[PDB]
Amino acid sequence: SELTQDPAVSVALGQTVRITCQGDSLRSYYASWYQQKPGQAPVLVIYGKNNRPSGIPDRFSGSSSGNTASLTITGAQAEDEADYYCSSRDKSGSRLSVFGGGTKLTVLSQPKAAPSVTLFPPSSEELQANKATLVCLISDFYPGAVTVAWKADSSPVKAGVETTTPSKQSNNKYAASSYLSLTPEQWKSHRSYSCQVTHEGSTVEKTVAPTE
Amino acid sequence: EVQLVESGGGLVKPGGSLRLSCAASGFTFSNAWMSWVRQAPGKGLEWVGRIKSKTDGGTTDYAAPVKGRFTISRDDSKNTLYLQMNSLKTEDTAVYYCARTGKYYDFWSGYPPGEEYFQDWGRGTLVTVSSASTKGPSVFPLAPSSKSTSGGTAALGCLVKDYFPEPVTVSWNSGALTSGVHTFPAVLQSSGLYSLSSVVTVPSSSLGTQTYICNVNHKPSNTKVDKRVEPK
Amino acid sequence: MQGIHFRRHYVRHLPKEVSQNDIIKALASPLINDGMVVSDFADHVITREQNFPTGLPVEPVGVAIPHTDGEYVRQNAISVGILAEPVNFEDATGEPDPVPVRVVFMLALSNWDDITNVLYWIKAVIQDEDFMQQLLVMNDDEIYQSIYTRISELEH
Repeated sequence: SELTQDPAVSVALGQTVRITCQGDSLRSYYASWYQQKPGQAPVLVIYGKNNRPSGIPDRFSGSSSGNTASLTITGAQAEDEADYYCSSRDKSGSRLSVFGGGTKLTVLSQPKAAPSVTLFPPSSEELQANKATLVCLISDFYPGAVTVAWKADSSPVKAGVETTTPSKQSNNKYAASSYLSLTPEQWKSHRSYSCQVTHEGSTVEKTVAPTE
Repeated sequence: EVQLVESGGGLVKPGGSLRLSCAASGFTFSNAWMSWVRQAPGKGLEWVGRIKSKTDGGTTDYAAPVKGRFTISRDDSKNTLYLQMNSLKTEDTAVYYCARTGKYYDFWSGYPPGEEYFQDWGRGTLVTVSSASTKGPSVFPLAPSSKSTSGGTAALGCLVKDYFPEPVTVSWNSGALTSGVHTFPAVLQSSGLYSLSSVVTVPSSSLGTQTYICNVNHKPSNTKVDKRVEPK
Repeated sequence: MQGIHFRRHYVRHLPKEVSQNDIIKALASPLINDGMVVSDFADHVITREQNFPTGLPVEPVGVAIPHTDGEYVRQNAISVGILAEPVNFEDATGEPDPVPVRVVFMLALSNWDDITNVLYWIKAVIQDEDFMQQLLVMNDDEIYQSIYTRISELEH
């Protein structure tokens, strides 16, 4: 679209971070900023010429330069970790509005943790319904930059694999899940299946077998 | 104090019509501007349209992909906003939000007609445009065993498989079990249906005594499933 | 864009004993007489001047653009006033230093698109430096002439 943002930016807890929005119409109009937490509706943060609604911390502040707009958080807190969108006119002279691509702010807020991995073989009830699904649960890790791999015996598989992006749990750590869809014949014809999780150079592999 | 409630979202076949409503409370709805913004699942915000107050002429504006098809009309008499969607396409599948629009113009550095910001946002209503038909979920157990355990704590859950459309709400023991419960986001399988998981962390000692039931709710199909999860 | 109505008695010179409230009274008064604005229009103009000052530190003489929301305006209108002595208006951009003002442009616009356009054109007229010098000598009958000519061009 007209307004372009950085897809993802990470900052250390208690330090300053700048999110930038670039567009041609920004040379004529200001841009507002919206913060969206997971599973929540967006909320306004900065609008106009550094105007801030009531109830918004004073560490939030907006600026502008040429065809770019900026949102600056001075001393980032854990509560500021969310998605940020800029909004402004599409072109000069218009009465339409346009949002930016969005920016995922990652506030490295608490210490690193190795992921706990649990692999669920297909239930007997599911196999009796002519279906087979491996459910791999990854929980209690920080930061949330993992890669999931599956193995039929010792050979990898990516088809039939889908993995949810890591989300925060109640204890403010991260959790994710990955699924492998198989046929009941595929499940019975291999020695074992494995779920490999890689987190910061450290790999954890859980393995299930049909004869177990 | 300011509240905006959206309603009317559901599954619509491609080419069909759907009307959304927005109840406004906590301000002077007759003077405030009103906008519709949508967000496809896993995507960013996209501005749909905006209607002005009767003071400012009551003009309406629409984004390019919805102009002519979508129509915004307000009703100051009952403090309600409407979004009439016609000729719905797959691309219109999104959570639709209702937002109160503010006005701004800097005298020294502003260009008419100024800038429009969105102060208050409703919670959003989900609209799904798909030729695929509704389907209730299948709930399979994710039982723990003497290998799936992690010392004193054990992980058990349920696999809510093959349902359409979103969403599915999951509870445990009729809401009495919320400590250690985590419900993962849905995933889109090869059939085009949705699947998610709900796991609860549980002490391994109470795996032969206490019973565990996951409660699945899928309102778009009017289905509720209570699945018992036993070990082994 | 429904026309900016202008009359002769919408321009007057103010005495030397005027403060910020005295000005807003005298300038609004012809607008409420002709049904342009609500009865308590001076109240809503004074309220917005407390929250959003309109003092403009323009050269050589500062100016003020007192206005309010377009919700309290029936018909578009303008009222002008010239002051015998500089009267303090607070800066519009936020500097704590006030602004001496001798020319005041009360703007009474009815919808948002007209506020943005007229306010943008106002920024150009206050930069007409050779006009900001002759505004303080022209009397109430002639100030009409020059200032009304620039209203008849706005319909473009």
